[PDB]
Amino acid sequence: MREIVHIQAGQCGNQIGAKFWEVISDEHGIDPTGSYHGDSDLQLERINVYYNEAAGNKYVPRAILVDLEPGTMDSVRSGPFGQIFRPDNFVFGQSGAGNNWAKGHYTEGAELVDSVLDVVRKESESCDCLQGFQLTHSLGGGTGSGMGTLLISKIREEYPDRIMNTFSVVPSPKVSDTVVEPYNATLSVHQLVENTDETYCIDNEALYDICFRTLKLTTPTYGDLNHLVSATMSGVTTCLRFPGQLNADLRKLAVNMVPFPRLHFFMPGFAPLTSRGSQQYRALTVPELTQQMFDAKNMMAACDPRHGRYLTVAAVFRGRMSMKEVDEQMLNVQNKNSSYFVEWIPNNVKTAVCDIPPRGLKMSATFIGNSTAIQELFKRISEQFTAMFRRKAFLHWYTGEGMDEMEFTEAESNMNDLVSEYQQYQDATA
Amino acid sequence: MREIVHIQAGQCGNQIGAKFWEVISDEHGIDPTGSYHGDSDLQLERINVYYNEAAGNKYVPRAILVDLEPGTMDSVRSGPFGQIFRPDNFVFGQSGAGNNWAKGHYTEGAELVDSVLDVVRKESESCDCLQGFQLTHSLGGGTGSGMGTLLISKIREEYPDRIMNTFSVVPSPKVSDTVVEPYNATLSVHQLVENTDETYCIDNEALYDICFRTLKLTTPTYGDLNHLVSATMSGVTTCLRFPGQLNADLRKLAVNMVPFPRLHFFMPGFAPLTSRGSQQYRALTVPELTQQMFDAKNMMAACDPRHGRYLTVAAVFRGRMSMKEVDEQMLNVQNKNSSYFVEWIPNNVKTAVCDIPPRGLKMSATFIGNSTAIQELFKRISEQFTAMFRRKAFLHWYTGEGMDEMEFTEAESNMNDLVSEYQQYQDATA
Amino acid sequence: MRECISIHVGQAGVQIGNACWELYCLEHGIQPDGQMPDSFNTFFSETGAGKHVPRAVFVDLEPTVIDEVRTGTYRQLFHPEQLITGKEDAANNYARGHYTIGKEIIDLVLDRIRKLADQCTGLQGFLVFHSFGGGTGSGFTSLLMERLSVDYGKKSKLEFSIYPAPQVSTAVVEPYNSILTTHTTLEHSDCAFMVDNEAIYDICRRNLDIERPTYTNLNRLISQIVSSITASLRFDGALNVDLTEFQTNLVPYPRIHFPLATYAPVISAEKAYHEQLSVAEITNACFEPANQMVKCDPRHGKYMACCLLYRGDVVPKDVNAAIATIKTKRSIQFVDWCPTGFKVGINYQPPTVVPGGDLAKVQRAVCMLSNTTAIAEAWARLDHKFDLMYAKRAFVHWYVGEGMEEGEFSEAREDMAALEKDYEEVGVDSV
Amino acid sequence: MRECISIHVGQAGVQIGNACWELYCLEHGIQPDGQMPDSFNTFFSETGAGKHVPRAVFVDLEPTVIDEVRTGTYRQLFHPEQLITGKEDAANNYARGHYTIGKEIIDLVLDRIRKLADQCTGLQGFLVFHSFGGGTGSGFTSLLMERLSVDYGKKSKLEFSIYPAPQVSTAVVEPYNSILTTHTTLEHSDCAFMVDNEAIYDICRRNLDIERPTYTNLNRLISQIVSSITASLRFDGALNVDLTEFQTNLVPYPRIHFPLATYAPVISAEKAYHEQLSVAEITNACFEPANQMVKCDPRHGKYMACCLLYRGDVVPKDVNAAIATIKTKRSIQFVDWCPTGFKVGINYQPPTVVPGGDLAKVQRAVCMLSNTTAIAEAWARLDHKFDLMYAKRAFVHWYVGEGMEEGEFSEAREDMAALEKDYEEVGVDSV
Ligand SMILES: Nc1nc2c(ncn2[C@@H]2O[C@H](COP(=O)(O)OP(=O)(O)OP(=O)(O)O)[C@@H](O)[C@H]2O)c(=O)[nH]1
Ligand SMILES: Nc1nc2c(ncn2[C@@H]2O[C@H](COP(=O)(O)OP(=O)(O)OP(=O)(O)O)[C@@H](O)[C@H]2O)c(=O)[nH]1
Ligand SMILES: Nc1nc2c(ncn2[C@@H]2O[C@H](COP(=O)(O)OP(=O)(O)O)[C@@H](O)[C@H]2O)c(=O)[nH]1
Ligand SMILES: Nc1nc2c(ncn2[C@@H]2O[C@H](COP(=O)(O)OP(=O)(O)O)[C@@H](O)[C@H]2O)c(=O)[nH]1
Ligand SMILES: [Mg+2]
Ligand SMILES: [Mg+2]
Repeated sequence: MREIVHIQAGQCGNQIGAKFWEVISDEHGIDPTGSYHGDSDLQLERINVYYNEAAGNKYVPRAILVDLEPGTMDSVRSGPFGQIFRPDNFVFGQSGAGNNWAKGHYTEGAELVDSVLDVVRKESESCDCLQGFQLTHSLGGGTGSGMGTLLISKIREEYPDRIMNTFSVVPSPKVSDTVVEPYNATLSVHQLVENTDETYCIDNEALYDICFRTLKLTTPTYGDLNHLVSATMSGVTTCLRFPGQLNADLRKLAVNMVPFPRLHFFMPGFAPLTSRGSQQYRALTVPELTQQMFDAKNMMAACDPRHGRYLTVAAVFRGRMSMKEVDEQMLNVQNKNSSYFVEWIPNNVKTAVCDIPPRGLKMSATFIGNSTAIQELFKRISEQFTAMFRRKAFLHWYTGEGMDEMEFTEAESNMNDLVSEYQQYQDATA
Repeated sequence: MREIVHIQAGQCGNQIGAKFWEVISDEHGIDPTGSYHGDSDLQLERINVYYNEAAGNKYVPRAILVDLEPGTMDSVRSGPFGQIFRPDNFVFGQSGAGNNWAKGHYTEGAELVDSVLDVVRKESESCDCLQGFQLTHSLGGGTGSGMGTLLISKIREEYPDRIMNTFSVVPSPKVSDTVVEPYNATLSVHQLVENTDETYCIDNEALYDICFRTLKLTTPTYGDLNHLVSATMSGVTTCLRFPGQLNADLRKLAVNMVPFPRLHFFMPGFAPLTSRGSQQYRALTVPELTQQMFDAKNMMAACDPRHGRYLTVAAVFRGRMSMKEVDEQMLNVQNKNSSYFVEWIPNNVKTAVCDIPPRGLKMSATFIGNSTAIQELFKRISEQFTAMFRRKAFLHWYTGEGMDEMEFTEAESNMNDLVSEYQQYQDATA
Repeated sequence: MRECISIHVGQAGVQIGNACWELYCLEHGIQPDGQMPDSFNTFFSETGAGKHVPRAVFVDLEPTVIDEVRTGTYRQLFHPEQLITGKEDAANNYARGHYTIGKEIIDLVLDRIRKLADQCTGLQGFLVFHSFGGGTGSGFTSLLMERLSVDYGKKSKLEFSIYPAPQVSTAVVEPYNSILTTHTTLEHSDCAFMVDNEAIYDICRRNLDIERPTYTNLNRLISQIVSSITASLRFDGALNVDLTEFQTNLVPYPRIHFPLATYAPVISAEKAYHEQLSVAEITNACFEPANQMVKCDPRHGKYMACCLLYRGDVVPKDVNAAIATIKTKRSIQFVDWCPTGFKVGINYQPPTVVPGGDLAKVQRAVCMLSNTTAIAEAWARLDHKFDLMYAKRAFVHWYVGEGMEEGEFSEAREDMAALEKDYEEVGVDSV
Repeated sequence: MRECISIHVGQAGVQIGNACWELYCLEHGIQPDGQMPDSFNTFFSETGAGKHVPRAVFVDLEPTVIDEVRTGTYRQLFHPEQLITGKEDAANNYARGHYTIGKEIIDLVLDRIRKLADQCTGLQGFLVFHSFGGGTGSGFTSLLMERLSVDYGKKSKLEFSIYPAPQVSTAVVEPYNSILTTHTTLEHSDCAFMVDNEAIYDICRRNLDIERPTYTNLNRLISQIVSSITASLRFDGALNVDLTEFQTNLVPYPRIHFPLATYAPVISAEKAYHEQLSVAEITNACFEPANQMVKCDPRHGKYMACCLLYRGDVVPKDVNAAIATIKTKRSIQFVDWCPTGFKVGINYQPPTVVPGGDLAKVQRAVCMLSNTTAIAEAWARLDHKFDLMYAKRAFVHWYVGEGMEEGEFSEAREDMAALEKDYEEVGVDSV
């Protein structure tokens, strides 16, 4: 009941999904053999959400992996959890997008999308009541931002009543790993605005800042960042898999967090982030978690929260703690920081509590913020896009795959309209 | 000859009737088994007044218990004298009036009334000369005020030549037990005035004072309060059940105590009330009893006798005592307190003497006063009725069961007219 | 002989009902297995030989809470067909919990209710537990209330709704849900008691000396209040009361049926030994301004009708004296048009101590149900929140996309304004 | 599944490939007997049992150089049919290498290329090693590029041409050949890296402290660069890259596809002990003006796109911090219209150490491919040298005697002038 199908697209998507399934299997006590070996039946009470039962007590993730190059698939297969995935789910092309969004949405993605959709239907119709889709992709790359966008459009066409969640990595402001990143980001968001129902923005610069300043790490590899993102996703989805005093749902979060259809970009956060050295010094308590969640520097998005009032804020606590302390902390946050919330929303905090904390932690909270500060990221992307597009830099690659200037102009206009709407709602008063 | 049936209506009615039958059985020496075990032969001389002989010398009271809820009946059925009553007499409903007079008089009472009247006729034919009907009543409630009034109208139609006596508990002045007590009281007295023949108004507030001020009780339960009322009821009819130097009768009481048809509300009183600690310090004598009966604080009604001249007063003494001493005391009372009696009545005191005192007492008396001071009690009810009626509070409950504003306006007219009559004779001069 | 039915809708309703049934089983001596090693007939049907079954229907669109109940310590108590679960939760969407999904479960719920009603006689009325904030507990409650009023017009319905706290809130669409459910249910319910989470938290901290109270203690307090309300139907005692008596006494006008529950003797064990807990002290505690179960200032509004449900060894003379002393208070201002302020109910059975509860054993206990006009402040506050959020059609497209028109919002707003105007009018003195 | 084909044309191209393949065999472990004592599937066909054969084609009009290969230590490795030889060198004459002799041999070469293409699956692209100054490296490569574009239009072509040195010269007709081939190859090759002999000489003498460099050391440096480019294919690592990604990131405009090459950690063993060789230090070296492998001043022109291909134990956080410092330098001038100009690629496999090479083992290594406007000076210099010789019509008769037309020389000059104009236009900043 209420099953979720997980889709991984792009190199970054697959890298995140590997750690995501690792941590999920850790929560439910599923060994890399694919057989349950845990010690709490509550894990199996709702294992149907992410897994399908098989012969000999075998369980397999309800995951679908998509790529245009076999390198990432081969790397995943050699991984510790490669065997639990059903090999029929591995769908991969040969040409590769090569960071070209047009190639990843019109030339290579078009040929491959049929198999992905067939596997999607096979997984979905095998469930009694589908809850929603979750997609892990990257905006910067080609394969990610093209194939994931096309797949989201197809699925929205096929499943209008369901909800699609994308944990998309946004380009970092100062550090950029690709030259066509603004083009890819704008082209992808042009459809992500109109198709998806809830999108979580992740910036690698903020993840590096969290790893270094807070976690006190010296050599943070992509494993740690992917682990943080996976922990965020697990905190988001934990309401379905376990009982709690206030059990939420994906649709519940969508209703509580999205005031208007086009404003569904969030900035997630994880509360108990402490280094190994400072484990003893900090007292683990609800006020401590609340203080960490609302920290300006503790947002996985590159935006500055102080530059814009939040519309709504959802905090999903985990573990056993008193509700009184939670609501008192939320009231204190809304009192002290009353200048950082919209006056036309009376109460801004959505609270969910679950009785199963993350493995190895007494208690934890997952932050979700619909802040207006993301207009800064959007306008930065738009400015980079305009700067590149004024002289038509790199446009011949896109036009060589059938694209045209009209689509670029339309996407830029849509992004500008989204920025204008965000600024308007940030400005307007009661 | 001269048999009296007993009817209990409402929760308060049944609670009072239980103790009434307990004290009657104690007087006649009848164990809860229903078998005679007393010593005095005179007890069985007139046992047919309240009882019917049966096989095996078993005696059962000529009592009928009516209710709209089974809660009170179960307590009575499980009480000390539950097996005394014949099970067929326990007529009860299911829905319950719920303090709604219309519900207890028009909807719930309409169904159950026919069964009760069938039992009434069945009990009446068992006798040869029916003396009159006796009803224990509560004005405040819905079942008592609603069903009890309806039952009175039916019986009066069936037996126009027989007397009906109601011992109705009148709402207290300060302490109120139900919000709609003024509504039920006014509606009930609208019919009790034109139907009943002798009514003994009793207020819980006055009973509490007697238990505290006189009996020096610290925890007066409802069992003790009902005992005082029960002793009064026994005293009234003791002239029928026993011989005496000057024997009265129920019909002989109505003639003396009712100057005019509209004026039959009485304030009963009990003479020998003394606390346990003061038993040895007070001399039991006729002047001692007479002083207590005319004591202002000794009236079981909340009214103040000093505020109104008596119309007629009947004192029913019990036990062996000289008629000379009794007559002299009454002359002194009418002489010393002549300002408290109407000048247009040459002689106000009716005296009844019975040879057998109550259980355990050397001698005792029962006071029954027809005082115009009760006008103050009625105008208080009218005042409470008017305030709640101008804003039509709680009227939707009564109108929902078939009542109308016409009934309420008619009821207040009857009450105000009755108050005018009392004030008329109070101001009347020879 | 006098049957009553309890219906728990939504997560809050289900958990409160679980606590209440635990309290009932402890009170009547019924083991969780259902075989106790009359009084029980008012709530439990003695189906089979030596087994009793509660007359309850648990409904929730999200199967999580009911599934937890099934695996809980009270597994073998409830009838398996009495627990009804949906597939997808209302997700705080009133339209989903009323139109889209409630239509798929209302038929089964009504079938179960009809089976229970045909299995009993002398049905007193219905008890419904739900939250004004969530989606299920609002939309499904309104749908069920409409259906029951259609099919059981002669019966009485009683609700225990979790009214949203003034400064504390959990769902962003709580004003929307509350306004919609009040508009839809104001014409069907006979009397709906309300409590606030913030007020109960304040009571727990101030009186119980508890600094980290969870939902368990709040639900236990609510269960104690419900048990005090229903005591007269389950135990004999002087001056018994019934639900119809509640409806008659506490509802001056058809649309003013929003009383506030209150439990007077709420003390901890460490503080019990220093207090006599006399009847007068208990009654004075029941009227303490900072002791209401709803975060409203009683001194800011006139009382209209307060019903007192005493328990344990209580002498009626003490009740009368305490009532007189309360009436002598100038601060406690009753409406001048209701001279008989109080409805008094007494019962012999004292309260029972929960084995794990934070409440100490008390020889006496009362519950106060007061229909006061101070609730207009809370109504105005929620109305203002609704007006602010709806002023720019925020969080509206969700309701629109689930088969609901915009004009229903305006109609509900107008109805709530009319209710506030009626409360203000009633407040006006009489000349 | 991602096979890539390398074609070596001309003496310089063949010799570079000879060192290049010596590097690949050492990397994967492939013995000279081609018997491995997966990853290698991207370059070597698993022909037979227990043997691997590289996907390479060697073509040279003069049979001398290839004859040395057949007599070399790598005789048994290559497929004997894959080594195609003529019978007369182009003699530095572009016409002979493209019109007269190139026609006789091109048909056989295309047969071999088609044979490999059918054998392989998921073909990535072509690697061509050739020289601008020579005739065989210029005339034949232009002919080969023209053919492949028609037959394999959907695949990318990558060249590694020996750009003529500014001061050092070997053939007197180097300006003629370079202009002719660039005009004929500008419309075919997707992206061609260029390296100068003179610049490598300075790097070899200064960093490596080599008194008397030879072509063996020079070609080994080139092998390290091409190894880094194909590293993301032959090995798996964080943030992998593909050849198609190179075309997208490094080619803003179709006619500007001439990026430089640079290898940062080039130090001797005697100096490796003292150097820290940190990620920040390595990245600083990659942008050193004297460390570019083309004799041009990077400071005399804007950067347009730079791709970094890290190798070894490199933490991406270190790359991000190092990149930020580079962008903050005032001297390092990027074009304003390109805000982000870095395409970062990382791999886990560190560089291997050639047994006879002068490079010491390094835990980390990067290769910088930068598309910069500095080459405008280089293009002008060769263009100027072309103009001086053609003004006297010197050496023209040799080309005319092999089917050329005099007007073709003007057209190549005209197109080359247009290319210089295009570089200047792009170098202008916006308004
Ligand atoms: N007092 C008390 N309140 C509770 C409890 N559980 C939930 N609530 C209240 O219920 C409100 C949310 O409504 P829910 O009942 O959870 O929502 P629902 O009826 O299940 O409908 P959905 O939104 O679809 O889940 C919260 O604001 C809480 O205040 C509880 O155990 N005790
Ligand atoms: N880096 C490097 N450059 C070389 C090497 N060998 C030759 N060159 C340069 O490449 C240029 C072209 O010479 P060739 O490759 O022999 O010319 P070709 O392609 O063989 O054509 P022919 O003149 O017919 O031999 C020469 O001027 C050399 O400077 C080498 O091994 N390494
Ligand atoms: N957090 C995280 N981000 C990654 C990882 N790998 C790649 N990325 C991001 O993904 C982007 C590269 O896009 P990519 O998916 O490889 O291109 P594509 O294959 O054509 O979709 C870069 O901007 C990286 O920031 C990873 O392991 N973790
Ligand atoms: N003296 C006395 N009065 C009672 C007793 N029980 C109830 N009453 C009175 O009866 C009133 C309640 O009305 P009730 O008869 O219970 O309502 P009903 O059942 O609908 O008729 C209260 O005002 C009480 O004062 C009792 O045991 N003794
Ligand atoms: Mg729910
Ligand atoms: Mg040669």
